[PDB]
Amino acid sequence: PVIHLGRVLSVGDGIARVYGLKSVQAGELVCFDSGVKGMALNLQADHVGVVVFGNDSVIHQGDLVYRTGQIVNVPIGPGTLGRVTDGLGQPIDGKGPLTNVRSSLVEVKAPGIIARQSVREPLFTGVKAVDALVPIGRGQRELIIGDRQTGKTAVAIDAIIHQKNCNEQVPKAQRVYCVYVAVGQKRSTVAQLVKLFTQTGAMRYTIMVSATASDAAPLQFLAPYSGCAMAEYFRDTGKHGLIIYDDLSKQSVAYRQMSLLLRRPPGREAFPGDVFYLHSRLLERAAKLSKELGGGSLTAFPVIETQAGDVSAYIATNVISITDGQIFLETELFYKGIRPALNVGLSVSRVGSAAQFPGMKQVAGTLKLELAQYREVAAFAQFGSDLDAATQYVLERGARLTEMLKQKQFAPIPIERQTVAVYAATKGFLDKVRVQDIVAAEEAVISQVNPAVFKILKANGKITPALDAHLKAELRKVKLPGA
Amino acid sequence: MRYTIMVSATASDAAPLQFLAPYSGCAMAEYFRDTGKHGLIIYDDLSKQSVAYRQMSLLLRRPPGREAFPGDVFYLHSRLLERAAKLSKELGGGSLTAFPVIETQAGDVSAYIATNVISITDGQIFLETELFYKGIRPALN
Amino acid sequence: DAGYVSQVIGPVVDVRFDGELPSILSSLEVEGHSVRLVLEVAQHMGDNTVRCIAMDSTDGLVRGQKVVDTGSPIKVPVGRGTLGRIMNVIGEPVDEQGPIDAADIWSIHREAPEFTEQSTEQEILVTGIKVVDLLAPYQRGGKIGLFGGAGVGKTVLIMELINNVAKAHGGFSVFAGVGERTREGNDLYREMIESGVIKLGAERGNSKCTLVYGQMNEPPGARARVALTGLTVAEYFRDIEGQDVLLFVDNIFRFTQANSEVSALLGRIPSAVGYQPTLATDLGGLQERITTTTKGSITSVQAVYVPADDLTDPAPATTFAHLDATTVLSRSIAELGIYPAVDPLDSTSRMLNPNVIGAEHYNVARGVQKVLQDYKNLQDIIAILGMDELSEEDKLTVARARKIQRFLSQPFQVAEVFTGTPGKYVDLADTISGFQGVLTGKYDDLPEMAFYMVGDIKEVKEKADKMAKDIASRKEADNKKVSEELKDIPSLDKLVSEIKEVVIEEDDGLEEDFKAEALSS
Amino acid sequence: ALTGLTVAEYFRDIEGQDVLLFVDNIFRFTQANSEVSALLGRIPSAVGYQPTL
Amino acid sequence: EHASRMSAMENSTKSAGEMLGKLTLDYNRKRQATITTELIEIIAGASALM
Amino acid sequence: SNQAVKQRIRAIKNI
Ligand SMILES: Nc1ncnc2c1ncn2[C@@H]1O[C@H](COP(=O)(O)OP(=O)(O)OP(=O)(O)O)[C@@H](O)[C@H]1O
Ligand SMILES: Nc1ncnc2c1ncn2[C@@H]1O[C@H](COP(=O)(O)OP(=O)(O)O)[C@@H](O)[C@H]1O
Ligand SMILES: [Mg+2]
Repeated sequence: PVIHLGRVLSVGDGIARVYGLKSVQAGELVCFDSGVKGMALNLQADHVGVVVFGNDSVIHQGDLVYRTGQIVNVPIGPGTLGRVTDGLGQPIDGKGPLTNVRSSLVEVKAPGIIARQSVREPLFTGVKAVDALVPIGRGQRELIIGDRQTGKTAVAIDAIIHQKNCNEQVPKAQRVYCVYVAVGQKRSTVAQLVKLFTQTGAMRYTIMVSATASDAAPLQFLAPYSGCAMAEYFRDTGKHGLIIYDDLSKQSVAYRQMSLLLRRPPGREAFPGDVFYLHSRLLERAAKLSKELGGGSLTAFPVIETQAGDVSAYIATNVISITDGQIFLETELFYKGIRPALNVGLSVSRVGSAAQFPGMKQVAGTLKLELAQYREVAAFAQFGSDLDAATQYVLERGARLTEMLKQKQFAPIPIERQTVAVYAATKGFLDKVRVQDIVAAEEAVISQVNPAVFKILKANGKITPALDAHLKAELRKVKLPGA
Repeated sequence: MRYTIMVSATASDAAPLQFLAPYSGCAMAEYFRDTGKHGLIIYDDLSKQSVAYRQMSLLLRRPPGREAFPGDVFYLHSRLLERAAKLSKELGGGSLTAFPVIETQAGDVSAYIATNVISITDGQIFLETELFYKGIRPALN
Repeated sequence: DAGYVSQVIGPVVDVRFDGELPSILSSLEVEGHSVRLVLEVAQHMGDNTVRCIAMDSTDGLVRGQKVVDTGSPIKVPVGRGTLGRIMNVIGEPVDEQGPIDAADIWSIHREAPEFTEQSTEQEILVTGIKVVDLLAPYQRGGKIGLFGGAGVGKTVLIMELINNVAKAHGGFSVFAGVGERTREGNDLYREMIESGVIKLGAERGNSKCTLVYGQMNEPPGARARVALTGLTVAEYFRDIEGQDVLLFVDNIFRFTQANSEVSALLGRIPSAVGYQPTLATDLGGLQERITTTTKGSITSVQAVYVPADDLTDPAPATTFAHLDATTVLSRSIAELGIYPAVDPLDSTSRMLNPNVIGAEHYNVARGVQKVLQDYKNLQDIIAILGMDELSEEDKLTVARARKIQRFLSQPFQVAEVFTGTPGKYVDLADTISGFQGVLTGKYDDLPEMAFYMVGDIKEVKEKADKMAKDIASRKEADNKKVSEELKDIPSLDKLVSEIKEVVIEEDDGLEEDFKAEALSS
Repeated sequence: ALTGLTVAEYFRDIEGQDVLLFVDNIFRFTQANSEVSALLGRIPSAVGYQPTL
Repeated sequence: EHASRMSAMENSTKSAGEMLGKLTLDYNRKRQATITTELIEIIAGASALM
Repeated sequence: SNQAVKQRIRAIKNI
């Protein structure tokens, strides 16, 4: 085991220039003699540029840099489930070493064309604004793009919390194991999510990869790839994953820091030229594999923060090009009382209704059409010009429908309940109801309607004609507020 | 074609060919001006020529300007367009009429190259795309 | 002899050659790498060093690694042996089906044909899409551009273009997938096994399409050269076999984007929008090869991504001067529900001269554009006031344009899974006959939603009477069906007992699965 | 600002009590590092700010 | 009615010329700031190479 | 964000 040695030439701003280390590979983990790790990124002819995984205060001029022989890797496996790890593998929850785990590379080639199949089975978010209008299949990357505090994290947490509710009812094969990558966030904020996920029970299926704001910029650049490598264990072995990159906007800023300090020339907004390749390398690893490769899937949720609803932003435009769908969250819809604040006119799902619930594929088709008729007639009654009484019908029904899509932040509804709720609003059964108490009318519609009619709609996946009449004959034997 | 010369530096040609083609066509057209006859020089895309000249200057590492164009990019187009003159009677009385073509994007004449050629030329024929869909043709503003 | 790697910065590799540097644009191979890593010489740095872009990832490159010059550019297999196959940027098969037959492999770098061997012939390519074949009709042998931002329907339209003009025509087809989703490249592959365009196995020679795929996970050196690889398969069919060939390129924007990702590492100062300084001439070198020559004809359909619904941006704006038909797709047409979301005014073709398509096609298209432009000048005052003070000359052209707007919408045969309706192929004569009726008031009595997502004008009359029957049939289910049917709806617990319960394991299987993979391999 | 935290961190870590920390103009710490980052030989980030913002 | 709409539609051309005046000052400020921003992005990419 | 302020000058000028 001959070990090549590199002498540090200069170290500043978390970057160390190293003389020697000719044998070192590009993207290879190096080891300083202070104990702090590093990664050789640009191999120049006279020196090596090393980004430092930690605080560069312990590195001096002339320190000895050893190469480890290995490209950067993380422990993957089932032993990472339940644990809070840092930007590259190492657990920070104080529960010992990662047992029952295996070290795999963080920069893997994404699965090509012959390794895919069509995204057909649904991943239920539990957010009925999502599962009706912008539904998400297993193997589909969906952007949650929004403003600074538009509830983007809440949409992502409700996807994780809902999988725990689904994993107790499905067989062992079709269980979704979540990974939440928190990039550049507060450590207090991350600790409120681990506190939520153990109280909910979602921490049994969740990996929490945490690269906080105190961490080095190569630890937050690398944490989406290390969390995707932990998430790709379940995709590669036939199970189903769910990776959430909360603030890929903060990963690009950490990647702009290393690029600007490795002297790479700045592009738009002082960003690296290969920034698009930064996120397209990562998000194209979210795939639905073929049945020759196990049939496993990985569903991605990148989170991008905009500034003033400016989706024309450099990094924002890149990820809208990469991802399939888009969940756009608006600030003025948030304060109008519409929670989650989903811009239905701007939120798409490129997989579409091919990978959604069949019990809502027929019910939410008229939902998004009546909401499309609601949008332009509300722009004209904003002024107060005149009425038509057929314009006022779609302006009144869509106000029930907008009020129907509102949901509690920490409670994710099951798909069977959401379809019944959307049926009671799209089949007119929630007319004769004031527009204000539909947020409280549907608690009656879920409770008073029989708990055994949800089982038939869950098992069939579709309102059969022997159930389409039986539940609309139960949507009349219910007592609604006011009436 | 019995009265027309066509100087064609197309898209696959090198950026020095597209930069020099308005000057090559002007020198062919300056023959008629200098011998008492009358010329009509049309540059299909002056803006395209300035994009080709911005390519050579950024690659020769000359300092970039407002839109990364060279500092003399006004001197690029003025030295070309001031060659369109009406000569005096003791120089034959010949003439050269220029029609530079500048493509704007979303109809703003506040663009760097568009502000330059508006300064150099005498008039402008503004063609508006809103009038183009109204049936007007030529959509002259 | 062989050169050695001297610098690795991202996707840009410097190779030092002691004696006889390779030519610019020539292919180099790094041996000792984990995968086949092909470099392409971009420039001579000067001190016996070339600067190269990699066709794969540079993770694992070492300074001093041996590099072998092939004395040639990147050579890919072209010919009949590639029909029905998926190729790499460097010509490798990625469809898991043997090696490619490779009769006369060809360099992916050549010049544009000439000015002398250009074809000045205009004949209309009938697509079946009635917004296309009316207002911006495509040319059989010309370049077609599909513009639009993210999510307006660039693929849905280029997919409907594949099974409408490439499914039954004389020659071959090439799809160049340039820097897009791998998922939709797999969706395109499996769609063409089912429609018999690509045949697998011993029926492979009867295929009519070649895929060349360079999708978004590939490095910028790879995606910058995939369109040149898809050109080279299409240039063999035009130059050597002398026949017509269709060439579909998904987001030619990604060719310009990939060159800008490596541009600052090649030592170039940035341009106005952060693009490479040679943006118009890198794009111009690619497009000037996609031409109809005196040997054959390449009918090109290129999707062009505009970055923020912005046609002002220089990468779409440079592409506009290269095309013969620029179908511009708009977000405002897509949010209104009209699909294909083609901007009827902004879509421009060179086949829209009256001496090319006749006068009965030119005046209908010029008449539809006039009514749709007048409505947009009235919609400034309709959304404020509300269509009561227009003196019923401008009220008639609002209702005429609203019928024209829905009659440009059409169900696609590839959007049956999306729209939920079977697709319609509208002939060219039925488009001119239909829009001349709405323009001259022949169909004022029909509802404006009877025009929405129909084939032709005989399906508007087939839908308008259907709509009247539908609303006159609403008042019949208000009598019965609430109580005591003929027992086709049984009791609830009857249905709960038919529910076949699954085995919910409650062990997750995981830690014995992981050790089972450990004792394996 | 780091001198002010260190006084507040002693009362939190060693003394073990509740501290009220009032920082006036926290942006000034970012602005002062941006006056310095130009002179440390660093390529400027978006809006002329230090890359390590 | 017509003489109160005349005084109302002259108070709303005043209000749509005062709003248009504040919006052109806001646009000229953004026009100036985006030429300065795109220029600093060009000099920084050039100073990183020279 | 320079087109959102330019499409508002489209609105107020026709109003
Ligand atoms: N549907 C909802 N109903 C009620 N409150 C909600 C809802 N969604 C989010 N909130 C609350 O609104 C606030 C903002 O939500 P959240 O923090 O998830 O947004 P974000 O987009 O992640 O913002 P940040 O920039 O802070 O990450 C939080 O207090 C959250 O609990
Ligand atoms: N012709 C169409 N008919 C119906 N829906 C369409 C059509 N074109 C696009 N869509 C919808 O809009 C989305 C955008 O289409 P896509 O081809 O992915 O656009 P782009 O490639 O320009 O981003 C589709 O996923 C689909 O939901
Ligand atoms: Mg696409």
